[PDB]
Amino acid sequence: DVLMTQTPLSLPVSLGGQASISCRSSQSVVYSDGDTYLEWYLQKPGQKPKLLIYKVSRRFSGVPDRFSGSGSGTDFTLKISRVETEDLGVYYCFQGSHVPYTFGGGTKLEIKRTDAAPTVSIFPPSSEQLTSGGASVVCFLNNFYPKDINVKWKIDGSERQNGVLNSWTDQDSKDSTYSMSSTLTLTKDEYERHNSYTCEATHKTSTSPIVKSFNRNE
Amino acid sequence: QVQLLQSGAELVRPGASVTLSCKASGYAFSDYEIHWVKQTPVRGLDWIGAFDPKSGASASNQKVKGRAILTADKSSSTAYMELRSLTSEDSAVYYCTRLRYFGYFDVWGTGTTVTVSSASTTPPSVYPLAPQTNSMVTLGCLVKGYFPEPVTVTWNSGSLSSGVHTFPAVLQSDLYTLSSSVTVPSSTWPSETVTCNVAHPASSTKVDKKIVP
Amino acid sequence: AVGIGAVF
Repeated sequence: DVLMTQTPLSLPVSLGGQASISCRSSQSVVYSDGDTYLEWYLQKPGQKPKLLIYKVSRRFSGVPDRFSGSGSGTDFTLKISRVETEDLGVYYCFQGSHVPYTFGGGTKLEIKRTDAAPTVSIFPPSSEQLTSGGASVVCFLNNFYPKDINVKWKIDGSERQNGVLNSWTDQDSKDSTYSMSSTLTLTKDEYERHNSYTCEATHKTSTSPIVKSFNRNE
Repeated sequence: QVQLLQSGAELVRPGASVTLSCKASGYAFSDYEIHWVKQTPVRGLDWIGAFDPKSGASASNQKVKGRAILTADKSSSTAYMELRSLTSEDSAVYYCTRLRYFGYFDVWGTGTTVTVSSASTTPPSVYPLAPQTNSMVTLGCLVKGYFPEPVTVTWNSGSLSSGVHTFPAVLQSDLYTLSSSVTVPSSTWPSETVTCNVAHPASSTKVDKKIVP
Repeated sequence: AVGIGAVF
């Protein structure tokens, strides 16, 4: 009903930099008590939403002064100074003056940090998984930056690309790195028809891939 | 010690109803309304409705209605939201939060993950992941074949905080699969017990898997 | 927000 247009959809900012989030309403959000019930909320990955700003420019208890809210009529701004790794998450503007209350679309704060090469670890299928017909070999690529990375699977030297599942963590709450898991899932029958299993990571950090291996015989 | 407690998760058949519970502690129940907010998978908060225990008033946003019934039990200081004839479009994490008149949503609940599907509850199969020297050991926990979301994975019942990565589950053929990574100093493993705690509230199942060489 | 129960 009252509409809340939030820009941008994601916001890259350097650590210690300055961020600016815009929110814009369909109508005036001044209430029939004289005040403007414009609020700003943050939801970190995997956590419940949290209150930062209420009453366009007032700071909630416990919110640092780096967060600054301002607004006039239908245009509203949240400003975050000296951005921290703890600032990561999605920021929502919120109008609470005309029911139904409405949120903005959100702005995802992605923070820029220095490059980090992935740490690669390979794991054979568990004993418990094999004794029930299945065999997944899992490869972790942890705490790398930037986000883009490629994983290549090889079985007995030949590249294998089907049966592989990839999933990326959200940006790390603490060191703002990314981690990625890749899983090659086989039946126990095909897994025990080959010997050596290889996981190959290529990342912007290095030209030649980071390779981790094990052999089923060993 | 204000807190709002909600059920962990609810799996609902399509076309059925669900009743969400939001129970408050640490304050006078009737002095704060209880609002319900729907959170969609990647983003999007959506205000569903509210109940005022002081006046007895109700309200909902209009994408849902004929179906949202907001009540509260002041006896038991508990708010309830019933949602009728559910579709997959209602599957989300539903948060409850409190609001004093002309105040703000300062305290929120843990949230209830609601999944609308015909498929059944499936507990997860938890598999240990064991493998350099001069190193730290990276170990894992494979949580395969569960439905629905979510699962909570901890290490040493929460005592192993640092070095833990839980990867988002991937859905395929109506089954979820994820893995959890933990890194500890080589001196600690397998010397010190490292145990993986997997919890799936929809199954009401809790699994512990020691990571053994 | 104002509150759905404050205007009366």
